[PDB]
Amino acid sequence: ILAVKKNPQSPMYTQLGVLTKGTIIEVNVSELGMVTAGGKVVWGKYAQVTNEPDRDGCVNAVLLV
Amino acid sequence: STLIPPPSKKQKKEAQLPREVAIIPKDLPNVSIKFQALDTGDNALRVPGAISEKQLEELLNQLNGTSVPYTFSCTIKASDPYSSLIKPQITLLYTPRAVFKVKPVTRSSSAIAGHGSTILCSAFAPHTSSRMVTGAGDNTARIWDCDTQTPMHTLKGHYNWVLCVSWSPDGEVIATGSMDNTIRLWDPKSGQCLGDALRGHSKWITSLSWEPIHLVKPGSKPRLASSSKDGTIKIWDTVSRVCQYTMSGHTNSVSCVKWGGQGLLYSGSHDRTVRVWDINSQGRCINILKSHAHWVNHLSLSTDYALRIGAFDHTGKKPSTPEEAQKKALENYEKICKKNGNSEEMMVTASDDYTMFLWNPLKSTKPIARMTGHQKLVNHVAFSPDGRYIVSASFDNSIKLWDGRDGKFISTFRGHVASVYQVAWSSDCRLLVSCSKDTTLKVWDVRTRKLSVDLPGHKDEVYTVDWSVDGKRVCSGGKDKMVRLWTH
Amino acid sequence: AKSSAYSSRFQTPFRRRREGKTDYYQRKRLVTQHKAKYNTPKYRLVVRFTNKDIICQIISSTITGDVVLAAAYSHELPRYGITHGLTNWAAAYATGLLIARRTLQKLGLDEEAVEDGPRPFKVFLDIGLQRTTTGARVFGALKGASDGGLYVPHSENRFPGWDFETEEIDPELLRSYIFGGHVSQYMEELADDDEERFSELFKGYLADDIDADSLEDIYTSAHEAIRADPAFKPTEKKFTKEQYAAESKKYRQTKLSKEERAARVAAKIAA
Amino acid sequence: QNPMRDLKIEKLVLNISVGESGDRLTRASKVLEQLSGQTPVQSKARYTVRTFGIRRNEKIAVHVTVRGPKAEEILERGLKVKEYQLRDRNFSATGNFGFGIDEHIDLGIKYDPSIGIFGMDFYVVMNRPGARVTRRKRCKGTVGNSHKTTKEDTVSWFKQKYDADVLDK
Amino acid sequence: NARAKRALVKREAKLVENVKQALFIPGQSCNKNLHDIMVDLSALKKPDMKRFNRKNDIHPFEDMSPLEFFSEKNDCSLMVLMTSSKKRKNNMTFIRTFGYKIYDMIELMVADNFKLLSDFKKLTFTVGLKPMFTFQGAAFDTHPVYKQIKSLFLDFFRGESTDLQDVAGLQHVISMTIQGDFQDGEPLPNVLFRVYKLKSYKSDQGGKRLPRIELVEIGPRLDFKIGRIHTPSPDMVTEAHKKPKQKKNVELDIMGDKLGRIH
Amino acid sequence: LPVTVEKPIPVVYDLGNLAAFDSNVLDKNDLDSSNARREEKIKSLTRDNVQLLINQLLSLPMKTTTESVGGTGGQSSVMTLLQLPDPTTDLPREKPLPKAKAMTKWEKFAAKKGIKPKERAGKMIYDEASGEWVPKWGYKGANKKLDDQWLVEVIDPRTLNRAERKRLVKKNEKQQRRNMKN
RNA sequence: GAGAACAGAAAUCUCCAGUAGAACAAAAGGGUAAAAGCCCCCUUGAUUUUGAUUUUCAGUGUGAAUACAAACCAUGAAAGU
RNA sequence: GGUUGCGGCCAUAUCUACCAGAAAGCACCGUUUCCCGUCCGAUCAACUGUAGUUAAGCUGGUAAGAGCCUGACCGAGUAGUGUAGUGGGUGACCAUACGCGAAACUCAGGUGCUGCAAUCU
Repeated sequence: ILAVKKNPQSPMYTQLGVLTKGTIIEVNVSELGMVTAGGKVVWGKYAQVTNEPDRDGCVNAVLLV
Repeated sequence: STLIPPPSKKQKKEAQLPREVAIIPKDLPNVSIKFQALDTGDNALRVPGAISEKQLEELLNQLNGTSVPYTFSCTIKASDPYSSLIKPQITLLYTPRAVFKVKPVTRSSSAIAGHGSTILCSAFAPHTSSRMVTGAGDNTARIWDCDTQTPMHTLKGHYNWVLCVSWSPDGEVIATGSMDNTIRLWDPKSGQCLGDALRGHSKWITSLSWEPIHLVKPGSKPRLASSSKDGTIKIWDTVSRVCQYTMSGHTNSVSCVKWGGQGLLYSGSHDRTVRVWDINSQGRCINILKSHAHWVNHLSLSTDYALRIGAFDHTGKKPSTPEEAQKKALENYEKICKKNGNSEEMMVTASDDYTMFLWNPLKSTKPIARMTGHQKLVNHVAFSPDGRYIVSASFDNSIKLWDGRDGKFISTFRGHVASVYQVAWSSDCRLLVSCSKDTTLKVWDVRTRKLSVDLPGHKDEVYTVDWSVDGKRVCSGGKDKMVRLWTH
Repeated sequence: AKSSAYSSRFQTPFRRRREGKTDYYQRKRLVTQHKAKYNTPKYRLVVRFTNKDIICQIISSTITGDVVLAAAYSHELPRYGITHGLTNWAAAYATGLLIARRTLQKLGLDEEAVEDGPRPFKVFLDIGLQRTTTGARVFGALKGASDGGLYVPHSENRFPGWDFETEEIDPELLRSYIFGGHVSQYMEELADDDEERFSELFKGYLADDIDADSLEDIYTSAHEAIRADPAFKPTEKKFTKEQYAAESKKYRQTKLSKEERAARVAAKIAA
Repeated sequence: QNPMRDLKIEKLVLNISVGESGDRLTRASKVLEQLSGQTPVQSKARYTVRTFGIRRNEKIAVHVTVRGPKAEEILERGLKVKEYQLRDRNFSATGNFGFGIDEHIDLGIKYDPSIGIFGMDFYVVMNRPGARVTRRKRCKGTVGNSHKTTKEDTVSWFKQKYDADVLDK
Repeated sequence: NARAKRALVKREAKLVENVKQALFIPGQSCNKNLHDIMVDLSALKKPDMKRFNRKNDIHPFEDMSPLEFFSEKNDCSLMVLMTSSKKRKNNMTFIRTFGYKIYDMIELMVADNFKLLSDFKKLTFTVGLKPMFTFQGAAFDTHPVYKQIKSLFLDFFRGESTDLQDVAGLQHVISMTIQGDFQDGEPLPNVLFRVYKLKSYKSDQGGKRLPRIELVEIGPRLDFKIGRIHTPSPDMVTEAHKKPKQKKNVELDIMGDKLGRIH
Repeated sequence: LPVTVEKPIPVVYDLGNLAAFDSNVLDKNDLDSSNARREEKIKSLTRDNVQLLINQLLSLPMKTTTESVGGTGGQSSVMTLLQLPDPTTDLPREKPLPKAKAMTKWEKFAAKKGIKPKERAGKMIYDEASGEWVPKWGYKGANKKLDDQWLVEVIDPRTLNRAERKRLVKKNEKQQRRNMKN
């Protein structure tokens, strides 16, 4: 992970860095080898967390494309 | 985007002083140099100083008695061509240049529309860069006039995908190995079904190969050689359309078929074993080589570039009769191959155990060297047109450059971010293009082991790449159903 | 008539604005283009259409006013084998290809040199006052100059066959405009339902019996001859310039003197 | 002399004025639709009065322009109603001439009860060939003086075709 | 709405500045010889120039209010005014303004031997390239008016600023030399003005890197004598040389890497 | 033929402007307005300077790239560019430096206490019945909704609401003008 | 100006004459006419990522505002804006 | 010397009225099947160079036709504005100085030059 871009239900929790369900986070995607038009190399994108990671350990997220 | 760190304050205050203009002072305190070739020649005691690096060339021309070009180098320590004293008796090594310059391929011509499925295979005509063939994920192949960037002569006649296309080494017919286990031949200028679909295999066709022109009977035409997923290797004569005689040695699927300079077919298969067939012995394997641990993909010969054109040199001319044609073809093969006077064609193997092997199947049945260092399977390997450089691509995003005579390690070409599917050499053996699972194509300058240009423009993966013979165009295509030509 | 004070007041436009040939708003955007990053020269390919002529010129501006590098005119197409239709799509294509191949040769590419590299030649399209329509024959010259091996940024929205609601090109309809295919469809379509307007139109065709096939067959050989010889051999130019000078000093009118107007006034006052 | 400087016609213009936007305007457009084979346009106002019972931008008038053969076709067909009667005026200083009539049904057209009785206008503008010198985009110019069209040229061109009268000076 | 806010905000004081625009003003006493040089001086300043057509009666060394008004109107920092008379024939006035107020003014006077591209052997040069510079003679480093002439011609004939520069643009050099040396007290010697165009050949004494260059004279060719001046006040000098303002033991390494020393 | 030439006092360079400064010795009796050999001296005393200057310019660091045509920025792979240093001569500006620091009494009130600025995230709000995202101001803003409500439930109240909004708008503009006059 | 059925002082239609006496985010000595005027086509924008100014009590790697820069974004055949 | 394409200066290049134009080119001019646009193939697009035309377009000349500009010792280094010695002032502040420093009438003259490329009885 690289940042917590936006957490619903408050901006204070976005500041504190909380990872509840629905949070939007920024992940490093150099392992997927994405190239943009003009030939640059993406290494950071947005994903949404899709579980309550207080009822397990994993944080599960879906990329935003 | 991510930025290079800006220069400091003291660095800005440094960059304003006067700075370091060289002068070439006098400069002939003469050093005795040793003119010695690569193969065997050491030709003989001359003591010049700081003279023109293009006058060393003329020295060698007048000495070896030809007035040709020569490239130079020294002290094979960092092995670099007054420039021998600015950084620091001293020797001199040279190689022949065969000057025919190929400008890089930078721009992008029009993205030609075409088939309705992905594009699987592509090939360039050996006689002119004006025509070019592509077999695609539909049941057809297509011919493209690269002169005007336009289509032509779509060749319907299969009913499953076309997995390999080949243009005969005389520029007379084109062959399309397909998924339905048929094999069809077509006329360039007409587009008519030249007979019916040859067949005899139980599963799909993997690779094709042709008879090299310098061995074909003048007054006749070359023959075929076909691999198939079933395991058979079949021969074909393109006048009677009859299966001459098959070969059934391997046990798993067979990947690739070759054809040497003395009439020795080589074949690597998914059975982890490379077999050396024969044509003067009616097709009984005479050598089996088992060195790999996993299965083998894309074997490659030392002269598979000269054996691909067959008397159509880089100047686009044509032959009128098999008499002159055979002499031109023999001259080509000898120019490419004769670096000691014998038939010293080597072979390189690429297998799924991350390692390549350097065979000389004629002289022995042992590998000369084991080339290693990759970290995932090696999908493709290739020899330089002059035969003294091996390039290898792999699914670990890298490309590696080896010394093609004994099998040392030279360099790595980083820059792709996904798997490298295949590579290709230019005519003068100085550039190298490569395609990858991500969009971009990359052009590398071998003379310095760096990246020359990086060209995007596709939208999905790219499966084929083919540089022309005179270096005028580069063709590519893949998952986005468009053909693409790149020029200088 | 006109008010003398108004005529003393009003100001005149530029000469070439008066003779309405030049577009001085486009010219600023096309000459003072960037122009704050570096100091790199900027050539420009111009293409012009009169009646019975296709003109192409690689123009480079300057302080003194302009310079021309390489030019091409459609009226040379017989030298390579095209006699009919010297103003159509195929003629525009051939002229573009010819100018591109000629300048490519003259620059010394095939058959301050520090930091060595060929550095392909970049030029731009000076459309002048031509209207931009999908299919116009000012983009055919562009296509030809590009396929000759020159580099001219462009797009496809103005090539024949671009479909609007589905933004993609069509290859075959484009290929059938490089070889006069439209004119040949016209010929084969009109050769039946009319013969009056097949002997009136295409009247020059019959005096050599060029049919509905050899168009595509001669255009290719024209391209081959062009790529073989762009060297631009001039005209022999009979009647060395002095002859024309003495000839057209005859029909040339002439002014008068001051002692001529000086006597006519007294002649009037006497009359 | 007249090598090619004849006095051919250019175009006919029709017109109907209705200070409203209603079924009157719709059928006034319809008659032009069915007559000229082309489609007619509407034209708005430019500023209000409030005395003539109108507003601004009310799409007042309908009209069509017709060139070629269908210009002279109506130019002739609409003459029998005026019965060849054209005065000195209804011409112009530039020779442009026209008139205006009533009772549409006097030429071909039937009644179609739900149209009404619609009166119309006419017009014709003349030129010697070479009308591009002003309408072209490049090197746009203005015609000379020997080539201008005054009243005499046009009135003789009229006392050439259909040989109508002078009708009061 | 914003098409006028744009033309308004273009004329705000910026941390990094844009090219200084030049204004060409023919006074009341203008002649044809004097006016066939304004065009040749605005050629080498194209495109950042603007010329007024008719004559404007402004005497600069008495009342400069029309000059400052023209500055504030035309949004041009430079001013070249053309005048002629018996006491001063072929007089040109060079003004540069600061904050729509006068900074310094200087008169120059032309001789009779000027030259034009209608006189010379014509050569080529693209419209908009940045010229080179040469200032010969040592008086430009020490003497006041000779410092002023250099600091004026640089400000006038340099155009854009750039960090990267292509080499196909280096195509002409401007040069200024004092006519001979002098001891203090003597009149201020004449300053010349020359414009050339380069050409380079293979050398063989310096490899393919350094060539042997050659010059050709294109035009113009002017001489200049000093007239009246108006020098900058100390406050304005200290207010016109200001850097816009945009760490011990702390360094930035390559790769980023803010680092610190501990000693 | 020589690409070099010597001069006693070293030329000073300004590569940030492509400028040379020579300070050697001239000869008063060579450049006089009538000397025949005048141009053949000017054009050479300047040619040696240009030679030194090209020598200095052709030895700077070069900046290559790997891009290709279409690149939105500038140069491509087939252009080497010289990295010019910065100029040194103090040439004067044309306008003073920009500085305007007024606190407008809101930056004073908000700073005496701890009112921090807002995050400036987005412009949309969520309408509840209906179910859209309805810009707070920017298209049919939630303000201009009591205007077209189909009944208000208490003179027309909607027009009074419009007037009450306009009063605050005009007060804000007046406050701004007062602050700018301070 | 001169003309076209109802048509007039002010309704619509057509030809020869504003160097601008109209309309211009707008006020000018001077500008805007193949537009900065009037029509038609395509479209977001309070985008995202670190150096200068200040301030956070979870002193808090950007956490946010703020100034500037770059990658993008829109349009165009393009030059470019 | 004409004509065409692209240009610098931007009325010595314009507004007005007649006259001449051989060859080459420019134009008017011939047509609507295809790409493309309009109420209308008029302008914009497409094709042949085909049936005609030198009438306008275009260039040039002429005119005590209107506009425009050039130069001169035309004014004159003067009027105008600034200091000065003691050049004077009950109060009113007033004459010829060195350095800045103008226009209208006067006189004479003109009514397009120039860069690159191709070509033309």
